[PDB]
Amino acid sequence: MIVSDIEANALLESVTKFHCGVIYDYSTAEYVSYRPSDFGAYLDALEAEVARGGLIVFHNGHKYDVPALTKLAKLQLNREFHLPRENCIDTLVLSRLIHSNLKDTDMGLLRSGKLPGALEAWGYRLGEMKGEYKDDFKRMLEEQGEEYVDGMEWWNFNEEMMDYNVQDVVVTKALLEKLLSDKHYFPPEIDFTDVGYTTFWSESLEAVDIEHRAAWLLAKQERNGFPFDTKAIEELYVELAARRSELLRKLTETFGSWYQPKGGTEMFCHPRTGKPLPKYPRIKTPKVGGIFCELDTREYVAGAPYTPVEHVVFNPSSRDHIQKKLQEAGWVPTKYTDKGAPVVDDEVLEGVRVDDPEKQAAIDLIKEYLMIQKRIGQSAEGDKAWLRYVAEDGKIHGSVNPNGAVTGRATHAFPNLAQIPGVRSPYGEQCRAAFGAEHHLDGITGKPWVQAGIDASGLELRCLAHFMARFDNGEYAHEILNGDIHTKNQIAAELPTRDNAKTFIYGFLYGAGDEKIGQIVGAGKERGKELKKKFLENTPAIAALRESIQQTLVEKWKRRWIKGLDGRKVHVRSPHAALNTLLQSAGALICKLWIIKTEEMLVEKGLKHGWDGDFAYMAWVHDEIQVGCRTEEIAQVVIETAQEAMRWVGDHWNFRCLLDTEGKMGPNWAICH
Amino acid sequence: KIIHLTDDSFDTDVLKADGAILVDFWAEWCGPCKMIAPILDEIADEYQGKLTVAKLNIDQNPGTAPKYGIRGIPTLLLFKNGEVAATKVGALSKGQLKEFLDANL
DNA sequence: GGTAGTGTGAT
DNA sequence: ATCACACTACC
Ligand SMILES: [Mg+2]
Repeated sequence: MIVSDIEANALLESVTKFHCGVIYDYSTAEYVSYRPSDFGAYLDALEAEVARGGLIVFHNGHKYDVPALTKLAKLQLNREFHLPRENCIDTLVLSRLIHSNLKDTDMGLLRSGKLPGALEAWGYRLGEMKGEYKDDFKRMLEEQGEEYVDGMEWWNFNEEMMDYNVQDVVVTKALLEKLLSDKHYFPPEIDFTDVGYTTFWSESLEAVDIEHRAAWLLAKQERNGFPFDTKAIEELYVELAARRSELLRKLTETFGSWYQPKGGTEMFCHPRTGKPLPKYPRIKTPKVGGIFCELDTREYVAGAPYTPVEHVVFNPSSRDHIQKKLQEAGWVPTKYTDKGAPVVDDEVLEGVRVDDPEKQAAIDLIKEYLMIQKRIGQSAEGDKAWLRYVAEDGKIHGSVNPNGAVTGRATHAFPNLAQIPGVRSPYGEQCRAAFGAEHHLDGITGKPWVQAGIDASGLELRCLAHFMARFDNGEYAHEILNGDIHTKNQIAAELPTRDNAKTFIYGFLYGAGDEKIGQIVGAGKERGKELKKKFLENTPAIAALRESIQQTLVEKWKRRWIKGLDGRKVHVRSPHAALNTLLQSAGALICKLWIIKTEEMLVEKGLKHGWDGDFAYMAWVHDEIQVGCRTEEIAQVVIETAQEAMRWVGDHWNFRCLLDTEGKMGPNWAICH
Repeated sequence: KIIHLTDDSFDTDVLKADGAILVDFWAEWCGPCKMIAPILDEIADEYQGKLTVAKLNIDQNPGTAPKYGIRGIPTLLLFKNGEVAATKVGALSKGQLKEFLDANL
């Protein structure tokens, strides 16, 4: 087993030069440095470890060092270099699994300061390395009276860089051993720094093997990217921009501008008493100035105070502005936030009722305005707007933290491709249609690719059915696939229609309170404790499931975690959200193993993963995958194969409810909904 | 004595007055404004038939102030034949005002 | 340039 | 319930 790390001139997307690399070999207990001209030798040492059936350890190597070396070996040495998945260990992936309750800076892409909670120390050091190397570089430069440029610290190899490369390996090794000392994942009777790759995967907890496979697959998905229709979004942007302007024109006419105190320094004091008046706006007492002798054109006069003010135009994006105008119109806020401000969201705005019919109509313009900005910010103007992220290859390469949530779910960012507006929302179809396999033209034939969209069917309800089978003997599961559980829940809840049930159950599983529950419940909000009571009464298995989950966690805690489908610990934040934690976690792990198996099956069928092949994973959004396929025949095979893999997963973990998938073929995300 | 202006009456009441019009842009929430208010009431009488004291509340008439670049209040604008002759920002005293007017008149 | 406070986007 | 990120307002 060896631990390694490399330093190169740029992020994966544009790396062209290997600067240096370090290898610590457990069999020799030694560190070896490789400088720019030792690149070939560096690669040879990694392949020698592979020939021995060994293991190579990197920190964030799955997403960076490994694909970077393949790219770099081809460019610099004309060599084919591909470390096999099974010979690679990633301490970042390991840290995110074992310390799944803690956040991390995602290797310096996120500022430590805004992250909540504590951070694991070695992983924090690794994530800050680039910034610390930069700081040293900059101050070393200033010492020589030289100027600093953009990111020149990465243009050329130097010894400071070599020293940091060595430090990464000492820290990565330290991290490795700390993670390897967790007996829940690694049995203490085995020295995992002294075994072959096959032993490492089979003797450790299944979660370890699964997380590395997921990070390996998703790293490739990131590299694939999602074909994006820039022109179509630039045109939607023009359309939304004109509607925003028109709504602004109409609103600033209805709600005129006003004045506000601004720039005042001195406290206003009563001229008679001398008593400070903090509630009054601040003032400014002109230092100089006088009436006249040549008259003084100066407008200020010493001693004569005044209140500095600014002119402010109505801003529809300001809940403060909206709050001010609607009350001056007669609106009396019914609900406030914990800070003193009244709630001003689409829901409240929908219920505001003022006299002036014009100002009453202006409310809808305001709601429209807010929704338009939401779309403009997400697609074009936001910091993480799609238009700022589209790469040269015509694709958006969103990042994915394979195990970003405590439940085992992944998190998406830069931009978040898991929050694209749905077809059922305003401008959703156009947004959705811009992400699609059709926007990718085959590298050889130039013909557009086809999209295969597949999602797990009612995964959340089946996970519930599974866990309650120990109490109802498969009854709830049986009803899901052979009857109508929605009518069944309806009766148990005494709810009006069957559609009320789908809203109730899916809501019951995603939190919600008596208010939201009682809401769609005909209308009568609140007093939604009766609906949520008559339900658990006519569905005793669920209540029973909850009792058992608690007897496991409390009494003060007996244990602060839940065991996931693959054995991992899943931190429970609240005894009340425990069942939810259990269900979301199971759905997450099922979907994770599922996308893994699906890809392995496609590959064992002869299909090649990549734009230069047959298919390409474009996105994984919790319970669905969007896959690009060179031909329709391949799209159909992916759809069928995803169903086989889902069934394989259900069998793999002895699930008490049959698991299924539904697939749709088409040109983009809007059609594969 | 004082003329209470509005956005719609400002043009004819001030710009086309042809006489002597001192306008005070003020707001109910301004401390300084509350200070000169009593003063202006006295100036109106004493200068009757020599000057016209007019007031424009900027919360009630948001349209006129911007056209003159108001940055602070109270703002005293002395209009002569539709134009701005003098200008002064701040709660002047009864004396400072008498001087401002007597001079600029 | 950075942190709250509030809300929306999706599963 | 889990989580990304936008826009205002204040320092
Ligand atoms: Mg590294």
